[PDB]
This record gives sequence, structure tokens and C-alpha cells, in this order.
Amino acid sequence: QRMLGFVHTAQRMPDKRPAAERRQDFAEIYARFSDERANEQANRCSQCGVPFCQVHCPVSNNIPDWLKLTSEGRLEEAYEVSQATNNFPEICGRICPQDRLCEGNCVIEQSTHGAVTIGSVEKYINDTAWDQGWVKPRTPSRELGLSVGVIGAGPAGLAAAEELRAKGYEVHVYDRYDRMGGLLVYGIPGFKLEKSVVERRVKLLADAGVIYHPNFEVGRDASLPELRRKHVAVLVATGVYKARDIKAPGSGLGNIVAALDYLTTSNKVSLGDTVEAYENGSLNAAGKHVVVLGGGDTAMDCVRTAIRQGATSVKCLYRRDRKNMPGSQREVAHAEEEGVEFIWQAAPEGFTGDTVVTGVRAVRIHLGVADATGRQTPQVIEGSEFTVQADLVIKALGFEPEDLPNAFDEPELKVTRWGTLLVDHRTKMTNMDGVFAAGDIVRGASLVVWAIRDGRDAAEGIHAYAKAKAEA
Ligand SMILES: Cc1cc2nc3c(=O)[nH]c(=O)nc-3n(C[C@H](O)[C@H](O)[C@H](O)COP(=O)(O)OP(=O)(O)OC[C@H]3O[C@@H](n4cnc5c(N)ncnc54)[C@H](O)[C@@H]3O)c2cc1C
Ligand code: SF4
Ligand code: SF4
Repeated sequence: QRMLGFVHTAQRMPDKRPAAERRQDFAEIYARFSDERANEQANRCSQCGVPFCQVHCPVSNNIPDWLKLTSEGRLEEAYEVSQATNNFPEICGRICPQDRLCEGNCVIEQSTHGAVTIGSVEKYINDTAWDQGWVKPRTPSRELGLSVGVIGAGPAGLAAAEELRAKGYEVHVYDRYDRMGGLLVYGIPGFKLEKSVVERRVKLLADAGVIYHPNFEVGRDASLPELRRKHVAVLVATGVYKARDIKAPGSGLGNIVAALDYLTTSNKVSLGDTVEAYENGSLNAAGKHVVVLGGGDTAMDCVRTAIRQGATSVKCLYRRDRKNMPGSQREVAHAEEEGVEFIWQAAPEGFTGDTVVTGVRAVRIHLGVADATGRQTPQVIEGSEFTVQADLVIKALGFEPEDLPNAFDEPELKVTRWGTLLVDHRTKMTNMDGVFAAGDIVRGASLVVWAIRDGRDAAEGIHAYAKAKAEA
């Protein structure tokens, strides 16, 4: 039908399970659209000129085109259009925060008509295509005689590997873990993204012809000059893993565990491998009171994965207001509905205890009015300082890059202050010849789709450089 039906229809997301039932299991919380409902929700588009849904999507899919090709049957052509510009569409549709990228700037969203549910239609059109064999690996026609190396198996690494293998090269990936996929499989919990689609996509990648090297750290089992001599070009996509800390009176007691360790062990125990720290360790929250520090999406993941495993009472201390939350806002409402209690504008001061933490003494800060440059300056209130009973606290402040030049044996890699190495904009080439670096280690605490775009751009640049070098 002529697809301008936002006038006489109302937006409604797919099926959801109630809160009293969500708290038990570890599966997802949403469901896939039905056919007659997807063909209706994809019809509310307006095919507007100058589509803001595409200007603000970091990978810049052709959103109106497959929204049209979905609203008229014709699902296979829609799958083609969607896949031809994005390597992991379903993963993006599942995890990408849409209220700030695409759904937050739709033209009918700016006019209080609600937003066309884009990511859910992405999921629908990209998963119903998987069941009927419309997905196939991109095996190169004529195998080109060159070899390219990458470091890391995250989103950027896998995207670059797929692009290079499609061009015709021979790729070799080098991941530190045993199950490749990066923090897509060890950072993000199960209820957000299921660990089955990730292994499905990595199996497809391996079927395309990629060679996998698990349990292979660059620092220990290799060296950057050796790999530089092996292949023709290497892509540093190792991400950021050196976490942050806090120095306060009482910050040396027991049961003060970093967030990444907790999340990793939760992912493992959901998969298996029977780590002992889940049996006898401080990485369980069965019958304890949990308190997490800092904000962001990491805080949301931690608090939810804690409230799933019992956790008689959970609290989260953010040191700003609610509207400045770094992550999305659907997960905040989800956590509130599931049982979490939030404490906005609070900063930790100390930990009271003897050998194990018994409580967290915190202060209450006040934010000034936005400055002429758009920056609020908080100041701690002198009177109100309080203490919360805490059985297990989790520090989830942030993440920073490691010291790569002093660990990759090459002290000539140019670096900024924070650790993100410098790189040109066009070719995505590192200071040194032959080596390239693009992904999350160049940006900071970005999202997945930015990593995908950086990986694709670095792949194109590496192809151009290798062709120009073997050319003459
Ligand atoms: C919805 C959402 C939720 C998010 N949740 C989180 C979250 O909970 N926590 C979080 O931290 N980020 C989170 N992010 C951020 C995002 O996941 C990452 O910034 C991004 O995925 C990292 O991209 P990358 O290319 O650096 O890959 P990464 O996955 O960051 O790359 C890590 C890989 O590098 C490998 N590696 C590391 N060091 C070495 C080495 N020396 N040698 C070899 N291999 C090495 C690791 O083993 C791993 O395979 C989230 C993003 C979104 C959109
Ligand atoms: S969601 Fe809105 S802006 Fe995006 S294509 Fe549809 S009508 Fe245009
Ligand atoms: S990748 Fe993210 S921003 Fe782009 S269309 Fe999909 S959900 Fe929207």
C-alpha cells in the first residue's frame, strides 16, 4: 500500500514479557515481530526527502528503501538492500541505542507522532532471512596472492576481516580469548544480546575462509615486528581494556571487584566452563546487598546481571542528573521496572569496614547552571553526607587504553595523551608504514556501529595501499 500511514496508526513495539517473569531467566526481554504487525509498523514511514533517519545513523543504511521493500512483501530484496551496507545488521538492531541515533531523529518523531520502529524492523527483516537460507558467505572468485593480519576479534576486527576476505585476500586473526567475538560475547550480558547469533555469524565468517588463532596474545606469543614481517599489512584493533580505579580511605578492603571480571564470569557461567569463583568467590550476589559505582551502560549491565541472581537489594550511585546518562534510556526504565533503586547526584567518599567492606560513605553534590561553553561544574554540598549499607560493591567507572608502544616492542607508534593513537582521516594509516589501526582504540568509549564503520574504512584503506604497493 501507499506507505504514509502514520496518520491513522499508532506506534507499538513488539511483544514484551512482564517484570515478575523477566527477573528469573537470562533470555531476552523482547520478541520478533509477527508478519502482519511488521508489515504495519514498517508502513508508518513517510519516504521523506532529506531523511534524518540516515544522516544520524553511523553506518548510514538506506533506511527508507528497505522500509519500503518491507511494506510490500518482497522481503528478500529488502534483505539484500539492508545487508549490502552493514555486516552485522541483527546484532546492531539488538544492541544499538536507537533513541539517540535513528529513532531519536525521525521526522515524524520530531513532530510528537512517535518514531518509526527502525531497529526492530532491522531485526525482523534480517532474522527471517536467516531461516530460509538467503544468507551466503562471500567467497572470493579469484584468490589473490596476498596475506593481511589483524589483531583482535571484536566488531572492527571481524568487519575488516570479512571485507578483506571479500576483496580476495587471505586473512589471519589473532585474538587473546578462546572464543572469538570480542566483548560482544564476554562483555554484553545475555538478556541484551544472545550468544547464539554471535557464534552463528562467526561460523559464517570462518566458512568464508578466515583462519582463526584463539588463545594467542600478541604480547606474549608474538611481537609486532614479527607479524609486520610475516604479512603485508597489520590492523591494530585491540580496543581498550585498562580500567579505571579509585583512591579513598578504605579502598583496599575485600569484596571490591571490578565490573569486567563480574560480567565475564557471569557470561562464562551462563555458557559453562564451571569457574570456581562462581562456587566459592566474591563474583556471586545470591543473598547479598549490591552497590555499584559510576554510570554508563556498563553500570546498567552490571546492576541487571546482579539483580538476576537474587541480590536482595541493589543500588546504583551516579554522580550527575538523570538526563545526562551516557547510555540509552530504555534500559534505565527497564531496570527501574525490574526492581533497581537509583540515587542520582551522589559521589563516593569512603568504604567503612575491617577486612571486608561493610558500608559506603558518600556525599551529595550539586550541579551549576550550564556554562557559556556547555559545561556544568559540580560542587559537593557541605552539610549532607550519608552512608549506605553495602555487602558487595562493584567499581564500574570507565576504561582507558593500555600502553601499546611499550608493550608491542615498537616505541615509534605515535600516541595522544589518553592513549588513543593518532591516525590520518582518509587512509586510516598509523604513523609507521605498513601498519594500520582503526576501531575502538582510536575513538574511546564508542558504540558497536562506530567500530563497524571504522573497520570497513580501514579495510578499504588497506586494500588501496596494498594494491598501490604491489602495483609498483
Ligand atoms: C549497547 C552497547 C553496550 C555496550 N556495553 C559495553 C559494556 O558493557 N562494556 C564495555 O566495555 N563496552 C561496552 N560497549 C562498548 C562497545 O562494545 C565497544 O566499545 C566496542 O565493541 C569495542 O570495539 P573494538 O573494535 O575495540 O573491539 P573490542 O571487542 O573492544 O576488542 C577487544 C578484543 O581485543 C582482544 N585483545 C585485547 N588485547 C589484545 C592483545 N594484546 N593481543 C591480542 N588481542 C587482544 C580481546 O581479546 C578482544 O578479542 C557497549 C556498546 C553498546 C552499543
Ligand atoms: S523514519 Fe521518518 S525520517 Fe526516517 S525514512 Fe521514515 S519518515 Fe523519513
Ligand atoms: S545500526 Fe543502529 S542506528 Fe543504524 S539503523 Fe540499525 S539500529 Fe538504527
